[PDB]
Amino acid sequence: MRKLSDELLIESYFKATEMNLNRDFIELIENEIKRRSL
Amino acid sequence: MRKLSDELLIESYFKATEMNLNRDFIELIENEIKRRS
Amino acid sequence: KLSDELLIESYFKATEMNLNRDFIELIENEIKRRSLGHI
Repeated sequence: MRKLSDELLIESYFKATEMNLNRDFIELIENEIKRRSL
Repeated sequence: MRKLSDELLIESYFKATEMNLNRDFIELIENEIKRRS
Repeated sequence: KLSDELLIESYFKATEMNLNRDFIELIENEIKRRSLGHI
């Protein structure tokens, strides 16, 4: 996930949530978004 | 649905069923999935 | 459209939920075509 473009990272966050994928997996995406922002 | 990529069909079915979309729209997706199998 | 990681998570979700077998075959077929058939 560190190698994803910002565009694909954010798109994956929305898609994961919309598809109701595993919540811990969704947390990993959130954590990558937070890492990039900090 | 015939020209949808398999990955857009996968995405569509999860989103449609999780979002409680029209059962007719879900049936269109379910029919195309079965057509492909 | 679906990242490798999203697709694999889709497989885990579909199998967990016991979704229709034709839907599981669709996901499996997309996994294989990406050379992730080793699951």
